[PDB]
Amino acid sequence: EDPQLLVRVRGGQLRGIRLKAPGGPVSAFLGIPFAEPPVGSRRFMPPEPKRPWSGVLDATTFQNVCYQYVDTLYPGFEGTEMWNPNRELSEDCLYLNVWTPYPRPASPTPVLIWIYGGGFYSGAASLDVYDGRFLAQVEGAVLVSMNYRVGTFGFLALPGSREAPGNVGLLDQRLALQWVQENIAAFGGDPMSVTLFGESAGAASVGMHILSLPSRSLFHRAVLQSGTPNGPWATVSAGEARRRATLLARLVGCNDTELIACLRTRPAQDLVDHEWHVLPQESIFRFSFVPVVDGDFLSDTPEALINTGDFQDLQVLVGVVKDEGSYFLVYGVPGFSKDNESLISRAQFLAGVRIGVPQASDLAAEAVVLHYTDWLHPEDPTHLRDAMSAVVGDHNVVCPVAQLAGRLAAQGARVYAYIFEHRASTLTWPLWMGVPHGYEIEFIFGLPLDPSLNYTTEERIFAQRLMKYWTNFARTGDPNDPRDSKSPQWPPYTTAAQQYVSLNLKPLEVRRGLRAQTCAFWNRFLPKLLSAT
Amino acid sequence: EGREDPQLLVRVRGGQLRGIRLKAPGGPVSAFLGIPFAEPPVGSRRFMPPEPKRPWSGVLDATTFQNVCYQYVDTLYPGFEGTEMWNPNRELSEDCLYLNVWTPYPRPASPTPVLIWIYGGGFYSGAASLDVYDGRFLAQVEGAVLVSMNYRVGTFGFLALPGSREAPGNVGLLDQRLALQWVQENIAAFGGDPMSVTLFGESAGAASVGMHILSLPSRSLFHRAVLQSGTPNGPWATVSAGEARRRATLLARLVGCNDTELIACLRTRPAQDLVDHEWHVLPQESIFRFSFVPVVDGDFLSDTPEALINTGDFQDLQVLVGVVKDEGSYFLVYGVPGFSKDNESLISRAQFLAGVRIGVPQASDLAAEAVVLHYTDWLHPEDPTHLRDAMSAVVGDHNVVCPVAQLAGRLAAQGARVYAYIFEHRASTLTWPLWMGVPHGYEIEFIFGLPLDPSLNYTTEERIFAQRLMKYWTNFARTGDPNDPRDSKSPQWPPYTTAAQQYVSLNLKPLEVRRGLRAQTCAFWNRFLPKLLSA
Ligand SMILES: CCN(CC)CCNS(=O)(=O)c1ccccc1F
Ligand SMILES: CCN(CC)CCNS(=O)(=O)c1ccccc1F
Ligand SMILES: *[C@@H]1O[C@H](CO)[C@@H](O)[C@H](O)[C@H]1NC(C)=O
Ligand SMILES: *[C@@H]1O[C@H](CO)[C@@H](O)[C@H](O)[C@H]1NC(C)=O
Ligand SMILES: *[C@H]1O[C@H](CO)[C@@H](O)[C@H](O)[C@H]1NC(C)=O
Repeated sequence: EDPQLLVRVRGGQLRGIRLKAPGGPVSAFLGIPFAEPPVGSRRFMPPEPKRPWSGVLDATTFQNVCYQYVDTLYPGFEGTEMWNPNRELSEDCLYLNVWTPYPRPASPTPVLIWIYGGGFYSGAASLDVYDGRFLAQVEGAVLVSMNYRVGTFGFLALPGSREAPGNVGLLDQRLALQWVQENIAAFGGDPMSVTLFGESAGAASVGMHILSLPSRSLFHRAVLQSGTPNGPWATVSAGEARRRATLLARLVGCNDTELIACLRTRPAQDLVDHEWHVLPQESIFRFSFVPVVDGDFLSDTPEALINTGDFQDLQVLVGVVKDEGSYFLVYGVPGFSKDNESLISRAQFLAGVRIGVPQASDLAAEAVVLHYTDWLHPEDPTHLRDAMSAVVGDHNVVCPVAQLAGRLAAQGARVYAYIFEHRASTLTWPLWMGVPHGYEIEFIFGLPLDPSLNYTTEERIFAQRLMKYWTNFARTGDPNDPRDSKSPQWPPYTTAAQQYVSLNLKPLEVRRGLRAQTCAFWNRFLPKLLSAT
Repeated sequence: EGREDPQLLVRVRGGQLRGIRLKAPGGPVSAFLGIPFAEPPVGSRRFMPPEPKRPWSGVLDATTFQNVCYQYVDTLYPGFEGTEMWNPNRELSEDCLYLNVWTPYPRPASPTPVLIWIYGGGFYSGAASLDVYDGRFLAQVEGAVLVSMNYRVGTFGFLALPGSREAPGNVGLLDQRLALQWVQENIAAFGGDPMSVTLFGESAGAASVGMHILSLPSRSLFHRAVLQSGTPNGPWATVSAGEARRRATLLARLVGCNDTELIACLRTRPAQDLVDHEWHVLPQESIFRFSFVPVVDGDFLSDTPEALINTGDFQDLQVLVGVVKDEGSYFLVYGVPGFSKDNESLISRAQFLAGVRIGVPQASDLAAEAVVLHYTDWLHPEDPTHLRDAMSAVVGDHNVVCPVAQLAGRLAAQGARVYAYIFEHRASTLTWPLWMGVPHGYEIEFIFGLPLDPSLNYTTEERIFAQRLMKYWTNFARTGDPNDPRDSKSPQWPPYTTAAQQYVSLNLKPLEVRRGLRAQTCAFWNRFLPKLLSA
């Protein structure tokens, strides 16, 4: 019985496992229950604290993945399968994971808490890309990741109802945050230095904890990678949420109480089978069951809340990858595929815009086409292809990120912004997709340090730089290495100067204006245009 | 005659003329100035189509410029060369339908290509007698036969009650046309070739040239065309019949006046009374908008110029079009608060938003917002220097650059041979401040070859530049191609096409080929803006 792997938390004793990282051992405590299993009458319900247990709970292995849709686009293809569930699916899935250095830290150590993405319909803390052993070993970090309910199980809402109030997946996240406050000291973590970080829907989740009062005592700093609470996909109105929930009910043979009672009788896969039939338009980068603006978890729209808050106590690191939109084109836009260069016609570009901007009126669509067309070469297939990616990337990620950065900075927050531009040498997607949504993550987590993965020696060094930025931020609220010069320094993002840095193999380069002209179009003009219809 | 210069005596259809021997720097030229081409459009003839000049007896003296058509005189900067150079330099009169002819001395023995200049001035002003339109240099250096005519402007030339007999509209354009017909009949007497006639004009004159391209009865009267900083399409060059009627009746009201009775009352009014009130009839506070302009009538123009350049077969057409570097700047000091020739005109964001409403008076709030969105530098949204230059760009692109780009692309798509330029040289002699750059109208002195005048103090390099441009223009007039065939050495000027969109830069450096005439920005003005107005 290794006493380094034996921990007492409030619920009882745990036994972890000594894992090997390339440079030494780490302590891993995997599959710790933080909630009562949300099964049976508990489906759609807020999470309840896990009851205490007897003896020593085995925490040597990952627990089940929250029940979710599984991707079938490219079966066997690593580019897609890397995101697919790597453990059995179950509604019994509210478990978290803790990596610490071996042996347990001598002094209280800053905690990083990872919240996975996956469009609020998918994801798991057990994925190889979220492996916290490298950060734990190299940077001495205490890293936590939790599973949270996704899809209908996490976000089906009949706003106002008792039995499906909505946002329970976010409440799963919050309960794990509370668990960290109560228990992390036993692992050598400092509950007074907690940094949330996440990507895509996980970044949006991080943003919603910033905007939700009861979450504010649970962390001190935040990193939002390629995702925001504001924007076109991260939330729905109460009316649209109810609309989608009732439609789904009808589809599966089902007042709120009776409707939800019937839904709870249905096998999990029946719900998943019909998850995608409730979207109002044919679209991409749009998800059926996402957080709802209810007046509860969120007192108002994220756009409203980031515009009025006092965020002076907040430090935030936000950024995007070079090609945010490319991943999504192969999943719905005719003409795109990972198996060719996806050179498209102008008719295909126009068709793609209606799909990429599903809420657009004819005039709004024309405006987007006008902005992104190269009028010198308006029929060039290479430009039209890359512009289609830009439309989806800017609309859904880059410009909402720029807006969040600008808004938070204006309201007194300390903001650092980045663009991640390095394409992994081991990338399995074709060249035209560039640096796609999600492909900075393997570097932040230090996967190039894994000798079995065949990253270049430059990529190993690049990864260590990023781990240092991230952990320095967690420690200080400042990614800058507090012992360096001639670097150059990573300056805070401001509304005026709008400074951000490029993250690639080259040293930091300071740039100004995050797609400033283009994002002014998306953030300022487009809503006017939709309002006028 | 008998004791006079026998080389200055010429007969035309109306009778005998006596011209004058002028000195140009390289030698003498023949000038026949103030030749009447119409009966004076006075009294009962006011607002009426011109009637051909009835033959006169004896030898008419054609040695001096004639009257300027009655018009508003500019008062913004008294005694300032920058404005006064455009002001009338002869007596203002409704008796103003006269034309001028410059030829080599002695007159060419073989038929010589003819250039016909049509002045601009927003259809409310201008004269063929201005020093910047002096035809002696083109005549002497290039051997050109150059003709320029006065045409009625303002109410006198363009007040219209569409459908009426007594004020049918577009009579200023009919004046121009009558002059073209005069050239067809008489220019051979001067050594000119009526089978090789090239029209050129700037601003409203360029728009006029475009009207003649689009009007059927003008089409046998010329063979090639040059449009400098002006087009028949666009927001200022024409008004609808309903708006022309609206403006005419309002003007009538303002001077104390059934169309026949209204026009009859208008004819009793002193010329100056019409001028004193002509600027009170614009529907909005604006710049680059003129009260009395050509009207879309179904007659002179069978449809809007926009429709006409979209459906025509223009295979027979060779056309040279272009713009200057800073089309918008001149207009800012005349209507937008914060702008002046006497300071650097750095403006606030509030002054920029207000200027946009004035520079785009037809715009709804949403359209104006779109313009502001497009022209703002969102990295420095309140930078006064950028806002000032952006305001200029808004006015220049909207009124000139993008209508020119549209005209070039449309005509080329319909089969025409198009050559396009941007003129980027600022004269060393320019009296306007530096922030205005190369303003509307300031390529003209170079085309006409004024730098060749020793007394004007242009640089040696500017003299050479001027001679280059005169060659481009006369080559085009002669052949429909501005390039010199014997010079395969010097950079070639390629035709503008929709596919490649090639145009050249005109400056002190050799020709440089560029592609896309403000492609993104003009796509906004030409394609999107109209959609936005409709919604
Ligand atoms: C979490 C990183 N992410 C980065 C792409 C991969 C995971 N899938 S997804 O939800 O984003 C998604 C979107 C569209 C189509 C399929 C799909 F899985
Ligand atoms: C014909 C050359 N043009 C080139 C500028 C100078 C003549 N003035 S204008 O009609 O264009 C004009 C416009 C606005 C305000 C005053 C004004 F005279
Ligand atoms: C790429 O692949 C898809 C499906 O495989 C196809 O529809 C598309 O036409 C291809 N692109 C080409 C042929 O340019
Ligand atoms: C320049 O002059 C104009 C006209 O007098 C005035 O409106 C403007 O405020 C002046 N600008 C500056 C910076 O002095
Ligand atoms: C140029 O020559 C001299 C400069 O010394 C001056 O007297 C004359 O007025 C100038 N001419 C013009 C048109 O500026």
